[PDB]
Amino acid sequence: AEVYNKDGNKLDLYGKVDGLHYFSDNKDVDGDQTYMRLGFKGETQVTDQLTGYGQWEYQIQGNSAENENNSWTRVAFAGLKFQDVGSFDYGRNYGVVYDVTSWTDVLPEFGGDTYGSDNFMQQRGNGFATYRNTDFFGLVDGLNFAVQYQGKNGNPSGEGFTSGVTNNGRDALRQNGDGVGGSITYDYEGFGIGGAISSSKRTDAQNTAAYIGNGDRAETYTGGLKYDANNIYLAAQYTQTYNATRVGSLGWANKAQNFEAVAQYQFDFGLRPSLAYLQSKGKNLGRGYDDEDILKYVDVGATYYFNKNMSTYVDYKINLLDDNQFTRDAGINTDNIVALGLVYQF
Amino acid sequence: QMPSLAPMLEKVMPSVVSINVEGSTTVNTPRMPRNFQQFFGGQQQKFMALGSGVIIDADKGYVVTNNHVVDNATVIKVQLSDGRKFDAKMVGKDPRSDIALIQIQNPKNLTAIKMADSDALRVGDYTVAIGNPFGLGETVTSGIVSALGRENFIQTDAAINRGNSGGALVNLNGELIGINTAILAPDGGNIGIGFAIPSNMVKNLTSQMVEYGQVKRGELGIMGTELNSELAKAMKVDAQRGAFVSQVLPNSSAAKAGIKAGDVITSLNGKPISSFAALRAQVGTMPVGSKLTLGLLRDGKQVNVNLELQQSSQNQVDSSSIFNEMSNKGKDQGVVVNNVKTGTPAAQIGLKKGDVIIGANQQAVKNIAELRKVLDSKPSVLALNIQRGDSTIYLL
Amino acid sequence: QMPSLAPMLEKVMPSVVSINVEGSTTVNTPRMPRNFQQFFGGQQQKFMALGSGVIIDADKGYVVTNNHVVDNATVIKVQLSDGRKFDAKMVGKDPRSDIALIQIQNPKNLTAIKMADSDALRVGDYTVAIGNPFGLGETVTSGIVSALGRENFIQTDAAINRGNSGGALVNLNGELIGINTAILAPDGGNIGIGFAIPSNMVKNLTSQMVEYGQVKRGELGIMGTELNSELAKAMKVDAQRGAFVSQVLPNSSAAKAGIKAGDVITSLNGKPISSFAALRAQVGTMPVGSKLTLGLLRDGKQVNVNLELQQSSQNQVDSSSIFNEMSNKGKDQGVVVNNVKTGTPAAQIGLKKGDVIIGANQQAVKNIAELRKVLDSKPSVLALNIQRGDSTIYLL
Repeated sequence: AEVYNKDGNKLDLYGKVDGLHYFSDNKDVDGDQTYMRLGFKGETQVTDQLTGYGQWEYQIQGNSAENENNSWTRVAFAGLKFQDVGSFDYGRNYGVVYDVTSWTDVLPEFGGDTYGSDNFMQQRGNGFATYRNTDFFGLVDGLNFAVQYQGKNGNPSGEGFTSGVTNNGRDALRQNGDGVGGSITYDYEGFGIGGAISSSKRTDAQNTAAYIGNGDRAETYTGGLKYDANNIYLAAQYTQTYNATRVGSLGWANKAQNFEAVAQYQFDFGLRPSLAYLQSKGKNLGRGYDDEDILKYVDVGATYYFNKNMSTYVDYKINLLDDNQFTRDAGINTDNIVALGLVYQF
Repeated sequence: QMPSLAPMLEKVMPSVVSINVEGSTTVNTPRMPRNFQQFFGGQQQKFMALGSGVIIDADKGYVVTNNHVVDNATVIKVQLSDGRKFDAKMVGKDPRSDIALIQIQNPKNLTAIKMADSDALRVGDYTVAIGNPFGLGETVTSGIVSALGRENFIQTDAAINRGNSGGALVNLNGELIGINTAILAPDGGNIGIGFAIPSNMVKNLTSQMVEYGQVKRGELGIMGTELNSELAKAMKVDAQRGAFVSQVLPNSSAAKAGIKAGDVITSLNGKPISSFAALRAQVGTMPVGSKLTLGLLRDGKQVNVNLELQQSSQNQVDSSSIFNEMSNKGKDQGVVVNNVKTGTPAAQIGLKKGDVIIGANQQAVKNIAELRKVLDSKPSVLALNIQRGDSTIYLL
Repeated sequence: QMPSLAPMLEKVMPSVVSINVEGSTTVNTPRMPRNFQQFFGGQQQKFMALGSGVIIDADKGYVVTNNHVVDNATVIKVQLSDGRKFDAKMVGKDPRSDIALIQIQNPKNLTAIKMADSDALRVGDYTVAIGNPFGLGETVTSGIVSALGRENFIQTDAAINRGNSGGALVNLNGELIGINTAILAPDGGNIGIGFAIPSNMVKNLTSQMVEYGQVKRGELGIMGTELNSELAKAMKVDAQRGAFVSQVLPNSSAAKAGIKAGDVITSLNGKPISSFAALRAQVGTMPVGSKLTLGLLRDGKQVNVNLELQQSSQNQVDSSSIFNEMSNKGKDQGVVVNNVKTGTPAAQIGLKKGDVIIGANQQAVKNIAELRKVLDSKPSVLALNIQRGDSTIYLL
């Protein structure tokens, strides 16, 4: 909702409450999953060509008792945009690989989980410096590219570490050395085609015997396709990764091949059914694991839109992973899940 | 003293009524939360509509009004200008013309307007409109005949800025010359000036609803549009100057007789067809069972065929005074029922998708006017002599 | 029986025509893809315009209309009210007044309206407008004289909600009292009420186009605006109460005689000039070659000078019945050609940027009316006795 628009400054205050419940034989995901998100997007006109902006988004879980608080910052960044040249922003933001993979992250509840948060340059993460050029100086409609740098996020401070520390340090599964990446997308009418590449130094804390997938750098290569017209949405992405994909709590995959596909239709009366397939196939994993499925599921669901502010959905994760030693060791969910959600948003 | 329209308005107002409709419809289920910075893209929902109508038969309590007001009505109420309130029931409607007929239940001391002869209208002629613009009541506005079409939609500047297409258009003698309509469908509200169906057409369409149950307008059953549409391009159509056939309707004459999406009709009975428009209007000057041979285009295809009653103008829960979508079939060859629903109150009574009803619960039902004429006289025992082609069953 | 405007409308309609213009213009080249969540910031493009006009000379086939309709026309078609179709050619236009003149090619049995005397108009007077609101045809709407300016733009409530500024404004006697215009330039469409040029001004501007080729309106050749503009602030102007000079036009009298951007005119022939507006209107009450001394402001500067024909009202491919932007020069001192183009069809014929034409292919061409009077009588051999100052060449 735009709550302020005066003398060239605009402020949009937005959010949602998702009354949400999971049904699953897996009791670690089963039960109340209610949550809310809040955010703001602000923009200020500096000149006719130059605009400054900032965005912040926060998630607060609504499913805990009052003696605890489970909340986090999704994004927080400030930036400058110049008409027909580009933009730059810095902060917690999305990695440029997400420019392509976001195209299949459109499912009612699940999806978008061949990668995670704080996972090199694949999704949300800290310390992104992002440069973007839209429409190639305004001379090629629909063509966009981006180049991104990520600074090191290392070991926690004040915990007796003698190397690799940063002020905002964290556990090794969520660390990263310096990284660089890029994306190109082209959209003509309904069609879209895109590609992205990322390369991040891996830290010493990540390259210990306690984690599978030791390596100097984490690399990702992504291609994507999209069709979005005539009430039909189709998209697919394929990603090859090296020492970049987490294998639950075990560490990372030496190599992984990720694939996601989605098909959706929008009825006039407000119903939007969705069908999707995701898989992540790991190779040469180490410790005798050899080749294993990290993720494999079919997602069938539907959303009903009452209007732009109220909707309800059901999403059914038909989980094709089988319960074995590998998935047990990594703590990967192999059970089906049904989600039922009712969402108010502004 | 000074001139005034009040003296004839006093002889006219008793014929203008107010109409309050209550009904429901199918809306999509809202998906939450709601994000106003995210341009996206089943349950019954009650709604309320309100409009004006004109008493056209004092004895039968027949009121003419717009179809955009009573459409989907479950409950239709009428309030006379003197304040007496009544209930009303659907007797007919026709979405093309946006004209509908209703009947006051239990009329007592009513006044009907006199209908003037539309054909004698001329542009500088004076006009007066009466309607319920914003709900706040019955407003009259004046002006003149702006354009006489020449379908003869009447154009007049006696409209209303941002208001809903009222109802009666009357001349300086207090006679009905047209019913004001809304050409901004499924909206109501005007383009800037007023459009009325001429009184002579109103009389004609209206009698049909009475004496048949619906208006005899045959459809070619094709559906499509112009040669500009994304599908005429996305499918690249050769020689573009006609009506694009996007689809041939099921169980239709176009379907039955022969035709398939893509062909662009170029003529109708020898005459050139340069736009769906031209065609949609031409097929509207032909009553059921008529035969019209038209030229198609694929490489050079052409056929001849006979059309049946359209599906836009149909009936629902008003045939059987009780409660529960039939329509007429060809000439006086009974009443053919169409697409049954999900609640299935009428299907539950042994009525399929194509069940005719020539038996008036005992007698002849060549049409819905007759049929309904019986389900109103003898509400005691009812056995529908229906025969959906072969099966000749008799349900209650 | 009942009163009606139809009887006089029948004596008026034969003079009102419909006008269909076809022409092109320069549009910018679209940059793709298209991002609707990205507020940004040469090729000819055909467009179609349509408007109304009034037959003002039955013999010559002279039709008056709005300049916003025929502007940039390549092809202008006219259809009489009886349905006969004709072709038309530009004879004159004047963007200030938004009034243009055209000539039906090959008139046969035409009817011209009688023009009434604008000066005798009064506010409660009755008014009737005739135009083509949404393309669908010729609509007439009625009302009264709302405001008599007192330039005397006529204001009337006989307009149309959301429609394009039609054409004829007629009194109850069927006489022309004004041509309706559009004060929402390069748009067409009204502010809420109607603005018409008065019939007497129409007569006057119209004759000029005939007997000279264009209207004799001299320009001071400055261009600028008010003292509120970003440039009046971004340049901080002392003593603000006048017209801000943003730029002095090239090869102009303001330029020639002396003046430079910044100075704020404070008076014109002794009288106070408090706004560009006041000034733009005052300079419009002075025909070419006139002399008007005005006071400027820099520290305290003031000058006197004589202006020449404006550049807004000019001609193009209608002087030589053939096809190819001249205008008049001072008094009857020939016809001076202006800014040549890129296609260069006329430059290719030995015509530069400042080439006069006193030789009527043999005779006297003191003006475009005369010149064009010859390139229409003898279309055989053509030798343009042009002399752009010195060079006196004779091209074909």
